[PDB]
Amino acid sequence: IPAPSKPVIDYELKEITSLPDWCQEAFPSSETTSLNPIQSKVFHAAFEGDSNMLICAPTGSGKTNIALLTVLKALSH
Amino acid sequence: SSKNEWRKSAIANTLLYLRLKNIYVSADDFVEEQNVYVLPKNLLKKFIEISDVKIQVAAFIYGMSAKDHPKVKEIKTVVLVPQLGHVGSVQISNIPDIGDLPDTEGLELLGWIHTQTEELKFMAASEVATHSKLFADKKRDCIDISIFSTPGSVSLSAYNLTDEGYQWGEENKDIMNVLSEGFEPTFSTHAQLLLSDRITGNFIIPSGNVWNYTFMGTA
Amino acid sequence: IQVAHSSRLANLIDYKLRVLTQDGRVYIGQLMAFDKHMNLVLNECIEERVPKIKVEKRVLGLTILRGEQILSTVVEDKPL
Amino acid sequence: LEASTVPWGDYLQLETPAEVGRAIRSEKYGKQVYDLLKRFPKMSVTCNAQPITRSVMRFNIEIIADWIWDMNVHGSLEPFLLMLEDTDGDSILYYDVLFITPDIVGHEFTLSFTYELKQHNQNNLPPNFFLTLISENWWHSEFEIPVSFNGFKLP
Amino acid sequence: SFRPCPLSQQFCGIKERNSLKKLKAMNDACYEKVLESINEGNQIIVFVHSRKETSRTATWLKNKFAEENITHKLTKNDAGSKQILKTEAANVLDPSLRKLIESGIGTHHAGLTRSDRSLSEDLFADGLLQVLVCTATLAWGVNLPAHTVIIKGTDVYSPEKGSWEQLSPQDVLQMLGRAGRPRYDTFGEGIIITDQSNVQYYLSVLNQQLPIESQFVSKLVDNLNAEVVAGNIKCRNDAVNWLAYTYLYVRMLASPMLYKVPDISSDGQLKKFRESLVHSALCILKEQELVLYDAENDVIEATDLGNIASSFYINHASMDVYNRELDEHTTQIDLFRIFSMSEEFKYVSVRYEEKRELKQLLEKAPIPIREDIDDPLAKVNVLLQS
Amino acid sequence: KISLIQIFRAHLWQKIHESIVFDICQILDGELDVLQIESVTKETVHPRKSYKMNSSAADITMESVHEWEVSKPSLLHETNDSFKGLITNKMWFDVQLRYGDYDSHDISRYVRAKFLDYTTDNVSMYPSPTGVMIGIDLAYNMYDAYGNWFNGLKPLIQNSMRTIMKANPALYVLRERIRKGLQIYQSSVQEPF
RNA sequence: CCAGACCGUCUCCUCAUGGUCAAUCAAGACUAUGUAGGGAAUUUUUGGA
Repeated sequence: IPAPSKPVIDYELKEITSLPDWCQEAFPSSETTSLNPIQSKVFHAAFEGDSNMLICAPTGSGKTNIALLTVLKALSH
Repeated sequence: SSKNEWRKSAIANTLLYLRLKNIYVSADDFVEEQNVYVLPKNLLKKFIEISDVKIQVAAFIYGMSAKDHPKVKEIKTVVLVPQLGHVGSVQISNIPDIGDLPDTEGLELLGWIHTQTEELKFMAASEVATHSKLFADKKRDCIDISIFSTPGSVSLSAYNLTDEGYQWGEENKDIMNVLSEGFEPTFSTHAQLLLSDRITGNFIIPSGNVWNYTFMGTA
Repeated sequence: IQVAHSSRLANLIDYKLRVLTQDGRVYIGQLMAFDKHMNLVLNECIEERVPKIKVEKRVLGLTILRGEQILSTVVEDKPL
Repeated sequence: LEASTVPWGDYLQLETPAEVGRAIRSEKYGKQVYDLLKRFPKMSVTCNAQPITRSVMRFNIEIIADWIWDMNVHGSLEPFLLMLEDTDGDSILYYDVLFITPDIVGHEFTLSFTYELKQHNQNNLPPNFFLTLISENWWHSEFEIPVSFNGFKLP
Repeated sequence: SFRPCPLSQQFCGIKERNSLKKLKAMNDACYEKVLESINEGNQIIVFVHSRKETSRTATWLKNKFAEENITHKLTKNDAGSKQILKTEAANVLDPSLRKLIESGIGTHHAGLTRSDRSLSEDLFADGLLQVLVCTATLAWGVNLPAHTVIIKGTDVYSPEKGSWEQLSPQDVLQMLGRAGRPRYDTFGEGIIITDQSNVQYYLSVLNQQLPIESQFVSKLVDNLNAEVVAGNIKCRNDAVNWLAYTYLYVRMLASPMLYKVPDISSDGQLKKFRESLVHSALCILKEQELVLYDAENDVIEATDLGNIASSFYINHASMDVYNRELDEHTTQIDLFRIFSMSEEFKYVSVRYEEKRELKQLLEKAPIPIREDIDDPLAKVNVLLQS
Repeated sequence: KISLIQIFRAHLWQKIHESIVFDICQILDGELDVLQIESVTKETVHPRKSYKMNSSAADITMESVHEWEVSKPSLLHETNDSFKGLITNKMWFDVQLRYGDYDSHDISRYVRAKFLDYTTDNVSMYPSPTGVMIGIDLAYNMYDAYGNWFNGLKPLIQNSMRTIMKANPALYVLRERIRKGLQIYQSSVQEPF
């Protein structure tokens, strides 16, 4: 079976400099300086709404990062 | 097979509570003329539990005469002692010095108790000799409780001893199978023993808490 | 610079240590011995001067240092 | 210690450090051993029972603690699980976990409790129950004593 | 499609039936795959069913490549590499797996030393190990991806059933997850060596079709007991309410007929089914003296046993076992047996490579054994003693 | 020679010997207390001990509960014994295999000889001086035992021998092998099932 | 799993405390106890910046 399809781009790859002052050390080794395809939709959501959330995503694709973001958001209050 | 024999015995030892579901004795005629012993169902059970299927385990037993009948002997205190046991025989220490402890307001030396696996109507050479050694010039009229034990039921064979046995014991300690033969049934007069649940009793043990010196040969 | 999470003076014995004195002359040397006053016997003493800008050098001693005028001992690089 | 074939409590009993050293087959470290033996739990326990009425039975326990404390080895406190059990050691009558703190170790510390009896037991009563203090951490502490019932006639 | 390294799925599809030929065929296939890979500079993982299988597989691999070409796996000149190998070969690598390591096609499994296992893990990470034969530990635990991932076989043995089941979708997916490295490489090679008949089933699974179906039926009772202990289920209504929030309820709502449900018309929002479930729970619990319960009156309260269970996270079955097997006259020998019987050791089993050691033990064991070497309980007891 | 090799492949002789020993031990276990037996110790012998025909040693040593009053050296089959000769706490046994052959196929005599020798010879590391030499003849399937005896032992031994020859699995294996070599068979039924 | 907040999870040096050794006619190295002290004002850690 061939390699699965590459994702359709209807979004902005969210960068690290868009964050506040303290959150800029969430990505200390900012290699890309732009989040992966998955987090670009989840980033705003993570920041905006204090609601119950669910990420059905591939294995090894920014789960940790997402968690970190969530933690940061929590700490913000 | 020094390694197989012990392990198996140990394994068996789980099924020792089962040997007091059925308990019976050849009911001797009850006679007030001589002193009669009243043993309890718990102490005996405990003893059985402690004991081995093959090897002879044997403690001292103590108590005193109650005020209902001075002729009746109530076994209150079992006294478990230092001992090295074999199959059909056992090496035992001196008469216990137990004045120091409380609840011993003149508890008299009633005698001793032991296990075995051969249904006799008399005391064997390894037993009689031991008895003699224990009570040579100390107490002539003390009794013995030989408990026959086998899977299913135990049996309480109580015995007494005359003045002739002591002498024999004194002369004929180690070996002596022909002299035993000569002695034979005489003299082991069937003393009077009862088993009750209307009284109960307790255990004295050594300070080390290691009464059985089977594998502690040096100590 | 490599130096681990070391606990005490006993666990850091036989290491190349920078040593600093009261007036401001910087040293380097392998710490041989211990004492009550930290009279630390240096294996090879290269003393350095800074005038009252830039650091100089010397090489006279392989010394028994005295405790009174020492400020604080810094590790440079492990041996072997 | 393992190889000498001796009851453990004997060592505890021994008083002099020299003596201790002698008894270990090693004159060196004897003092250390002695120091650590006083740093092992040792309870000079006593207990006087007494009947309140026919059914209920009070038990005045006197629990002394002879050992010397150490925050490293012992820890925060010393839990000692008290079991009142029958003459045989067949069934438990009453139990309680007690915490020996650093403040207790040495004082004449009393402990009181009550126990209702069975019917048969009430009718005809035993020679003595067994009160048993055992350490949840320390090995071979397991101090057990005879709670006397000699001529204890109920009202 | 949003994955960093896209997963190239692949099936072998074995036609053979008899196990002696079939196995051989599988091995051949694996070899072929490996050959295809290693020529491209591909670091590769080969999953298997069992622990004992792995070593044998490795051995087989070693005997196959040496005939054709030893050179392609050890290609480098090895002045420093050799030294490195020497350093990290003969330190504490006990299981006769050191040879495999030396060869350069090693293995990691539950039953390899903590140090040894760590070394194995890092002998890939440092950048040396070509082939890696593996049990299903690595997929569950460790993040370390490895370009090519082959899954050898379908039939895993689960002590749950006591029978050789197919590879469960949830595990397979996990296994597939580790593949081409998201950081370094571009894409991933995912292969399943399997029986052709079950491929049709596997394909669907691979497409992520079989959903998260609830297995709360087994773990319900214990949970309920715990809740009771905590002190908020006072009636069956309360229990039902509690269950409402759980995923099982949701699952039932979605598709009831398979999960023991009678009908949708009478129940509606499982206002009977839930009750029934509760009742079922509370009979068994009652029997194990874990909670108090009456059928008509309906009043709940937590017992001491229940509390104990809650505290120590003891399974209900285990608790039940404890209840009967512990007795007034139970002795030192029996305690060990009882412990062994604990249901948390139902998945434990004696093995052949364990056996010599066991034999050695059970002669000189202090606490005796009523059971014997072939029984797992006995083994457990001896382990405890050790 | 070839035939013999075929028969006795996979260390057959040794296996047989050990099997016999095991059987004996089992028998002893089954009746320990009846013969006043404390422990029946299996010697951890050198693999060779069975096919050493120069030396010997004990296989199954034996320990008394109390004391055994053993008889004079004598044959396994004998009604007339007296247990008032010598005493011991420790006894032993020796299972001796030998491939008999027409001249030297008398087993009893052989047993008598070897017992007489290996007692007196210093190299045979027997623990005690009183024991028995049970001698099996593989090549004729004849046992006989020679040595000392305590009351109730001899009959038991005889019984064991009777059972052993019927049952012992290594001996049965040997027999089977022999049959194969020869292509003797037992009839069963001639027509095909 | 089980003890934890009313509570000192952990010490660099000298002396004493008792047990040892290595020893010469009355003196040193080692485990351990904190029950001792550390402005013995000057040879150091409590004042020549």
